[PDB]
Amino acid sequence: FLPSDFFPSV
Amino acid sequence: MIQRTPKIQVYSRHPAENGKSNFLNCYVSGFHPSDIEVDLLKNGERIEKVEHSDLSFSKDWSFYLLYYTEFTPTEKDEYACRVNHVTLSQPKIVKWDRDM
Amino acid sequence: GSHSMRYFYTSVSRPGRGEPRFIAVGYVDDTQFVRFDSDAASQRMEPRAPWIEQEGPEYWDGETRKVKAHSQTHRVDLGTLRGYYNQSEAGSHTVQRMYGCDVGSDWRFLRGYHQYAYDGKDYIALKEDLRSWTAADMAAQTTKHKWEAAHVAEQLRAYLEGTCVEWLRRYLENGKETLQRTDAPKTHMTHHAVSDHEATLRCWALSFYPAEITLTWQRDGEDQTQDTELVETRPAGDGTFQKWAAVVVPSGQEQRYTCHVQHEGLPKPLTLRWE
Repeated sequence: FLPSDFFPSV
Repeated sequence: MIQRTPKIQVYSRHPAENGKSNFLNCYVSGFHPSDIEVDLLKNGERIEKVEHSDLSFSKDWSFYLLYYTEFTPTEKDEYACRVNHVTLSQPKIVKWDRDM
Repeated sequence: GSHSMRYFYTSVSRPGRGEPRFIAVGYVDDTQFVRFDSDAASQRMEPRAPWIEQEGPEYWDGETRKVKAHSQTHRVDLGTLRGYYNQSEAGSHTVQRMYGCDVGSDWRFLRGYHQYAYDGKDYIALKEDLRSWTAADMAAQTTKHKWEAAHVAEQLRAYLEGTCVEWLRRYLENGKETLQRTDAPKTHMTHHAVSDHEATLRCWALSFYPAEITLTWQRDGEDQTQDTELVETRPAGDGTFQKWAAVVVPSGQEQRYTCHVQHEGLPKPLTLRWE
């Protein structure tokens, strides 16, 4: 089950 | 970028017995970048219906893939994996040895 | 025993034409269970293990949405990393991300991880405590400060210690028949007369799961490292793994040598001996 779209770009 | 040349193993899924259907594997690992050409050969000729695993990688970031096909080993027929990658000046061919 | 869930993302830019390739694979232990490949037709997260097909349409819709969102974050990263490193738009570059959680044999959280690489080198990773970042270079330091400001680590730590663990346990339950099954290696030894005076003994471990295994040779009860070869553990293609180890010995002296096999599926280590 994936994490939601909270990864910001670098 | 890193360039890391692939490690190659060519082997069967099951202990090979002439005349009995089996699967021929070519496992390419330890490479970077991910672009790589891998063919399975029978008597020097490209086998057409070859599949492969989904691209993944190890803790050290290097990639690995399994290429495979159904085959029936035979006393006479020679099998091999042929690999090209940026790290290789020419395609690398490694022959299938049923004892390895 | 212990278990893990991990996702592995690979994104490769295509400067010639079009969008980057993005491939995501998810594993429980050494079992792949989902994939997403930007180049495939479905444009969906797809199942790769029978037990995940238990999940219904809301699951597949949700995983597809998230993985496509992550793919767009990685597309933006490629551009940003090219700027950081003053690179031309002509060349292909690679980003990789791996993250996930481990639980102990009691299924409690043990450890979580999230690492990120650019062109095959460490870029930025969560430290073991999941509270701060390690940045490899000054580009990654720019990222680190951004992600500190966004308080990313806190949301990521919550996922890794929470969601990740709960869903791992769910999978382990749903896929119990294979995920909680240990497959001990099927072992045998072969003998290859190498010359008139030497022979190679090869100890095989086949059809095992999980992949972790130790194969060791001894001679006269002590560890033998000289004249040995140990191949990298390799997939059989049916979900199990293979390995072998070989030693070159004087012909006639095969009985001194023993191959020792350790694996989670074995009650105790196996010893093999050519006689």
